[PDB]
Parts: sequence; structure tokens; C-alpha cells
Amino acid sequence: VKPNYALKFTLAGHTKAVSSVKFSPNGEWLASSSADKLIKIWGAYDGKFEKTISGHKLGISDVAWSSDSNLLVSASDDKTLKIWDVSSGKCLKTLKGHSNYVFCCNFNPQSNLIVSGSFDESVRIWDVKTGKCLKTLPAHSDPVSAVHFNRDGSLIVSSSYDGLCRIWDTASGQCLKTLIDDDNPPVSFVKFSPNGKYILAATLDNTLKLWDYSKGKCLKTYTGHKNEKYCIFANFSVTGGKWIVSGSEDNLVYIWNLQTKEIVQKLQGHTDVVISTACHPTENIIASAALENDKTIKLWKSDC
Ligand SMILES: Cc1cccc(C(=O)Nc2cc(-c3cnc4ccccc4c3)ccc2N2CCN(C)CC2)c1
Ligand SMILES: [Cl-]
Repeated sequence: VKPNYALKFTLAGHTKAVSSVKFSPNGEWLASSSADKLIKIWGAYDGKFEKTISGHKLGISDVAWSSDSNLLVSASDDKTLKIWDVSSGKCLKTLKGHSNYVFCCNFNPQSNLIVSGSFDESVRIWDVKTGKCLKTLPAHSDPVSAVHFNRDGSLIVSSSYDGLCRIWDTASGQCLKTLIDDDNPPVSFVKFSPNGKYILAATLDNTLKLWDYSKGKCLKTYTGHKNEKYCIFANFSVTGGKWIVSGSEDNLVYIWNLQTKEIVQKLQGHTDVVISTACHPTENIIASAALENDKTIKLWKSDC
């Protein structure tokens, strides 16, 4: 069983490298962030450009949606995160506290907290309503590449160039688990599975790994792509077949069968490193986004 993702739309508009694409929880919208300091909103089903959101003083590495598809948070080189009202485009809060570039961000499912990771080697947990920093976790000893809440928001997973992936108790800020590798290549990406039982982690040695969080055991490895420089975002695809989806430094989107680990599709068309991919919440739709020699987002659709 293989997917048949085919190109549907190419979304042009960003004037510099695109860093992150995310589908709204309600499936309605795609948000993109870019080195051009802009957030753009696009229709998920027709690819139609909606609006430009601006205010960051420097490039934006990441953007994430609240549970109600009404708010966005962005992580910038200007050392801030911003919370935005999607419908008005207005900046609601500026989250200040990191001492350097902010690279990654997420709302908890309840969408009252935001977690961020920074070049400053810390993970911060912020109050959505007030914008105040609630906790600063001495998370890592190198830049933090990814931060993600599990399904009930009770855990955070973080990854860093220090070679570790850590799991944190949200309430107390205590580290519950460290995943260590003997060679410790930089961990460039991490995310929980939809059910929260597993973690998917990328390392900068051309490798994706599925870890049993509960047991601390690697269950799967996914290879064949190129990933030795960029923090490339990867995904579980669960709407049709059960896939792993990633960008790659050879300008392709890679799709693997989660259980067998076999490459099932490679998506051709981008003209630069595919740094971001997103999987639609309800439909078999992938968004992909590439760096400065491409600057476009592509939307792909499959029957399974
Ligand atoms: C504005 C913009 C546009 C296009 C790409 C990037 C970028 O690549 N992001 C970034 C950078 C780094 C990073 C930068 N310096 C570093 C210096 C020393 C050691 C480690 C470092 C890690 C880490 C993460 C990230 N991201 C990539 C996009 N992703 C959605 C979240 C995380 C940003
Ligand atoms: Cl995500």
C-alpha cells in the first residue's frame, strides 16, 4: 500500500526562505513563516492567499496554532515570540525573556500555555492570557531545535544540538527522561505521536527515529533522505495510511511506511532544501516548504 500524493498548488509570496508551515487544527488554513519577517495565511483546500501578518523585527523560524484555530504564536530571531489574532492580524502579546534567537514554539492542547526553545539553550513556558514567562527550564547545553506538548499537555519533549532529547513534566518543570545516544549527533527535530505514546526524532546524520517514550527504546529507524545541516520538520500522517513524512536536503519530500520503514513516495518539485512539512488534520494533504532558492510552499493530495 503506497500513497499517491500529487501536486495541487504552489504558493508564491514569501520573498526569502520559508521556515515553517502548519495547518490550523480546524483544517481551514495553512500558516507559513519566513526569513522575510512575515506570516502568511492560505486556504488549505484551494491554496488561496488570505493575508500577511507582520510585526517581527527579524526572521521567523516557527509558527503554531491554538486549539481553536484563532490564535498563532511565532518564534523569531528578534529574541521574541508574538501571539497573534488570526482574524485581525494584530499582535496581542510580545513574549520577552529569551536572551537569543527563538527557534521553535507550540501551544498546549488546552491552549493556555506556550512552550518555546531558543539558541540560548533554554525551554520557556509562557502564560497565553498575560504573556508572562511562567518557567525557564535549563533544558540543554546547546541550541534547542524543537519543543512539543503531548496530547493532554502534561509533558513537553525538547531536542537540542547537545545530542539529547528530554521529556519534561509541564506542571513542575522537572526532567522525567533523557534519551542519549553514544555518538550524540545533534537532534534537529522532535515531536510526540498523536496519541503521545511515541516520540519521532531527527538527528543530523540523515536519520529519523521512532522512540518508545514509556520504555526509552528505539522501535524504528527511517533513512534514505539527506539531513546533515538543517533542522527539518517531520510528521506522522494518520488520515489514510500510517506514514512518516519529512523534508530532505536533496529538495524532495520523503514518505515512509511507519511500520515497515520502507520509502513509499518521494515528492519532486522543490528547488531548494525542504525544511518544513505539515500533514492536514482530516484530509490526505501535505504542505511542504523550501529555502531561499525556492521560497514556495507546495500542497499535495493523496487518495490514501
Ligand atoms: C528565519 C528562518 C528561515 C529559514 C530557516 C530558518 C532555520 O533554519 N531555523 C532554525 C535554525 C536553527 C539554528 C540556527 N543557528 C544555529 C547555530 C548553532 C547551532 C545550532 C543552530 C540552530 C534551529 C532551528 C530552526 N528551525 C527550523 C524551522 N523549524 C520549523 C523550527 C526550527 C530560519
Ligand atoms: Cl506540529
